[PDB]
Amino acid sequence: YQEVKPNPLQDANLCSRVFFWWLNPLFKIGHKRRLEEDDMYSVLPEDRSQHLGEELQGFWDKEVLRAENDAQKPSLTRAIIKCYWKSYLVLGIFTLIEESAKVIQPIFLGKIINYFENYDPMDSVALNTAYAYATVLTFCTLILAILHHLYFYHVQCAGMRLRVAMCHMIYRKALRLSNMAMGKTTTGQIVNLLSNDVNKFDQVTVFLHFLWAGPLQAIAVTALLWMEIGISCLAGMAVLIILLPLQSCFGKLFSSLRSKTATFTDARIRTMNEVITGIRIIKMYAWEKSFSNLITNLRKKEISKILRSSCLRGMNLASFFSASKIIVFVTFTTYVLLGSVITASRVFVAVTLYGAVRLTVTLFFPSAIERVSEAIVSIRRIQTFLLLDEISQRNDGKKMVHVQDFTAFWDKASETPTLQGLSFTVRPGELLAVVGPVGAGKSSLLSAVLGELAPSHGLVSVHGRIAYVSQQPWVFSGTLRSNILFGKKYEKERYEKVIKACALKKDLQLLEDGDLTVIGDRGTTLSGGQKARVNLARAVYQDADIYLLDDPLSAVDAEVSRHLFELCICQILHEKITILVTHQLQYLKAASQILILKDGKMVQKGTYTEFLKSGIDFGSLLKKKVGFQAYKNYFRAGAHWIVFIFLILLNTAAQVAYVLQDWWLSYWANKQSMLNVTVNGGGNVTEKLDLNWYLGIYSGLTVATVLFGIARSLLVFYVLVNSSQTLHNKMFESILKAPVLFFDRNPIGRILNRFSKDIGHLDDLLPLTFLDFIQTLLQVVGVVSVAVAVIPWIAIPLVPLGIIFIFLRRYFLETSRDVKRLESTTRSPVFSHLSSSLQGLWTIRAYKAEERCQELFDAHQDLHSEAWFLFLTTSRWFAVRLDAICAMFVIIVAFGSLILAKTLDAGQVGLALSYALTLMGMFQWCVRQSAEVENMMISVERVIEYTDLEKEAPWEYQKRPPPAWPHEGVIIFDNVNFMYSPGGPLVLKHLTALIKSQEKVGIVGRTGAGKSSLISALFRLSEPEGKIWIDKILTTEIGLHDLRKKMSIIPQEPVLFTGTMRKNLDPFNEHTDEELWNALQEVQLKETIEDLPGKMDTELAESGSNFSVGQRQLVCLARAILRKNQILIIDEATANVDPRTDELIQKKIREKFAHCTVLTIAHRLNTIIDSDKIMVLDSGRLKEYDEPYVLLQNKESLFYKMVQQLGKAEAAALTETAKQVYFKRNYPH
Ligand SMILES: CC1=C(CC(=O)O)c2cc(F)ccc2/C1=C\c1ccc([S@@](C)=O)cc1
Repeated sequence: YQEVKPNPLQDANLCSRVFFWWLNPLFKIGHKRRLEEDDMYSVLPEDRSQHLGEELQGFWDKEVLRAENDAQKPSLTRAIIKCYWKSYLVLGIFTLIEESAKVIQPIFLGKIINYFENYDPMDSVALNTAYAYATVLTFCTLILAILHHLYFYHVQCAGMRLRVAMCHMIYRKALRLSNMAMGKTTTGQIVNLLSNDVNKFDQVTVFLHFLWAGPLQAIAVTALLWMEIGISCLAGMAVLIILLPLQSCFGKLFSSLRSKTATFTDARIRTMNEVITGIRIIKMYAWEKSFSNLITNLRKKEISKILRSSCLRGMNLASFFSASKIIVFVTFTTYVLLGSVITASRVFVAVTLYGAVRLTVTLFFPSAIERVSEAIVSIRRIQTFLLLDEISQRNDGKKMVHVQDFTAFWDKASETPTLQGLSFTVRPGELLAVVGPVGAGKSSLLSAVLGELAPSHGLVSVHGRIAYVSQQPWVFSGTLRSNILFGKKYEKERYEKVIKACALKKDLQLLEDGDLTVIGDRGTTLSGGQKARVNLARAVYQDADIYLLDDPLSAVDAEVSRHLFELCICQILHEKITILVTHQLQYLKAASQILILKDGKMVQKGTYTEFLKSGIDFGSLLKKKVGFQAYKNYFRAGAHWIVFIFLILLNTAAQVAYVLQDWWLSYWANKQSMLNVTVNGGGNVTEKLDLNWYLGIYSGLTVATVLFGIARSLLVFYVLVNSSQTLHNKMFESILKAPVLFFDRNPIGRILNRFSKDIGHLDDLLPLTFLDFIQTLLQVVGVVSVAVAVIPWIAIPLVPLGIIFIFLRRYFLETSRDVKRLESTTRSPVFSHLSSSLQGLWTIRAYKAEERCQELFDAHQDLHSEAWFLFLTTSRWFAVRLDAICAMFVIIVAFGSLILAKTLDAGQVGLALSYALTLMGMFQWCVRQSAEVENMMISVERVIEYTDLEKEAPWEYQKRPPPAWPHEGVIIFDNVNFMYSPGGPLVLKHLTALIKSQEKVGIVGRTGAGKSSLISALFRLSEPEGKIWIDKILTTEIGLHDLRKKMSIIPQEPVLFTGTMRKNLDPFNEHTDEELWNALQEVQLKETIEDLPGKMDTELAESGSNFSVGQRQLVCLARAILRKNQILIIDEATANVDPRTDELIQKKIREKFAHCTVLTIAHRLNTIIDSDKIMVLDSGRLKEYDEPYVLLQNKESLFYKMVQQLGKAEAAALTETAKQVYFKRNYPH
């Protein structure tokens, strides 16, 4: 724990805490360089982990008394409520002064609105009394703008505290476990409910306080608007009592979808895994045509079901913007029809109020109804999880282990105990050998000695420290030295002695950094034997009194195991209590005592000498930023630019019809009080405005908004869902015809991440974010336009703010990237701290180390908590500097309009002031959407980068051979060379061979000599060098499928694909069922398939797991027989094959392929000596090419040495059958 740079919040006043002035050095540092983990600030030292964990644990433990004294029901929510209710109302007085300054504001606006109607003479007194009204209006909006971010931050800070308090108490509980219950459950859920049950706490507390502040406004504004003109206020409210349950009937219908189409988007990704894991095998089968139709058919229902909710979800965003002119149209058409007058002093006072009461329950109060059950469903689960059960508390100087009549049960449901009357006593210096069959109860006996097994009968006594090693090598994250120490002090001499006695010198010499290299989970880098070795070394390093070994020597070979035994067990622990368990009887001669277990009963206990005189046999008992190019490419991939121009025109004439909609309200108000009032003084006229002319125009103009909203929110979605439909087809038909070399570079994990993650982000998340930005940007351009097209004196003092705003954005959006990247880096150093501890906790509590289990977890919690405050206080710095340019524009539009009194007639005064009052609140939401768009735009690169992959050659080229090809198969190799990569190491070096008609020529060589490369060049897997001539026709002039369909191959690893056997044997349905049945009877697999009810349509599992390797080899042989090709190739098909089915396959290929040219490559020499000629390949070069018998006469040959290497009798039988077939072929008479 280093004294890093603390937070300056403690040395700051209230002004710098509100304005976030203490973030200047951090921004200055992040602007000039890159921020790292060593540049973060510390959290408040008041409650890091312990003051938040123990305070919550105390109340929960005290609640147990109030639950046991009555014994009715346990409650966990009560402990949470009685803990934070002490300070919850101190923050509830801030929601009463701030949320109430939005109702008095229209009251003050109306007092200035109705002032210009009496300024005929000089009335400075009336201006003197209005100066206060024009000052309170601009003074009230200051608190409403600069006193909201602090409250938001103070509310958001309460969530992370509860999250940390819940995450701290969930780990200390899993140290008093109930293993039988742990065995009943699965460890895949305890670590799982840690990334989803803590994120909801940071959101519910934000809108939870609006519950009692919501309906209050719906009464206050209701009364203030009923005190208006009259009872005509009910028609406008009648709409927003049915508009609320109207959007809830759409969600229920949407819930039927987006859950039904998951049987088409989760069925192709899994199938792609089967076809992409073996492209090396599927490429040379000419089966891409039979498999492309499967994915094409599946890609015929996803988009068709997506565009049945793409409209239902797009019509919802077109109503939220159009509902601002329906509540205003109805309330006036029922007020003008009753008979009254129209003045500008009773219009904007209610129009502005028509939004504050609207955006309170429509968007601000669904969350306090929907985000409550999600934050209460986890509480009724965590409580039950933490209240499962607990364990029973348990604890002459002579160190000894005494066991007398021990009898215990693993589970109470078992009728037969695993241990039946075990009685044995060991002493310091004796070696107790534990041997027995698999499952006799040795490991359970060691666990009982450790005390992990609950004793039902008998008593055990242990005196001293116990060092136990499990059968499965357990290891935690850390270096080798830290793993061996396990909290102990580092002693150079002792460490060297343990390393020498346990033989880690070769392992440290082979590894680069020695014992200082960090090891991940499970120790994947080191082999299991090395893990067992380092575990034994750590166990013996503890210098304990009792040692229990659970098979630590079986994970290595004989020599090293004897080494470790004779140098550690016989020498180091010759004075300690050792109870070792081994299955090898070679180490029982050095053991002082041998105890045998069988079915839980103690057979015999004694030394190795007593077992010898008894005549008992041990063997018998053991046998059973984004550039414009990407945007242009995404815009041009949807359709022609004409639809984009039409959409721009539609948007222009859907935005121009929104500002002009209120122009009629001003034209009607500036005509009623113009000359129609002069009836008593100023004139005498009884005429009035024509009701059948203004109302009709208003109705014809207000219908030009809903009709221009459905045809404006149903084209962008279609374009964006059609572009993704054509960008995927040009990315899938160019990944199956790729070279094999490309697949060997990228792994399977990095090649499957471009078809599941960034394949659906451009369908739902991209359009919903892109449409919400283009409809918000046109909404802010109409607010500055109405303030300049009225008073042409505001455009001059407007360029400094515009210049400041552009420089402020690219001063903040160049540093928040590092803050968000560092948080995600140290986001989860928890999951790999418990997943590797809950699987091997059987020894974490047998060392009395519970003290060093919480301090390590708290260290990883602080590292993550010190990175969340930095991100939470960062967003509150740009939002306090963006509200300072919006709280200045309102003052310069009021004071500049008040000085021009004798220029207007309150019309422009009302218009320009009713539009610049709602700017604060909508100018900050547009910036977050643009940032999200810019952040989600770097994701779409791989879908467009994989669209220009090179190809080798078309499947067919030209001038297919006449229907007489192929023939007997005279193969002529004329200086052919093969290379897996262009310019890489050459594999074949001038191979020249002549294969005659109907001859059996086989390939033999060591591993890596080039056996597979020969068949790879023969099947034209890669373009080879030279001239390879088959059937007197060059293979380069013939297409790939025309060559691959006329040749059959039996690979080394028989890979079978899922589906029916009909498609596996004949995917093109070119053969009849009778031929398939005849082939299956000839391969002798007809009886093994008749027992299944789906003989012709068995649903075969992945990779042929339902059948053995021999059955798969027979299936491939039947496939090659059904192919009826004149060229057969076998490469290591009989290496892992039992001798019976091996000789069966040999007889089958000798009977059916007698007139066919076969290429037999096998590792066993018994399946090659019966061939006509053999090819011994060495380092890619051929050495001898002749019959097997004439080669054996030369003792200096290589194949003779390989034959003699298998033994004397084997080589004798081999040369005997070789001479036999030689005399049979070359001398028939
Ligand atoms: C600050 C704020 C938040 C916090 C958040 O982002 O979670 C928010 C959350 C929502 F679900 C919806 C809206 C808002 C919002 C301000 C705001 C709301 C509406 C408008 S109107 C123009 O649609 C303008 C601004």
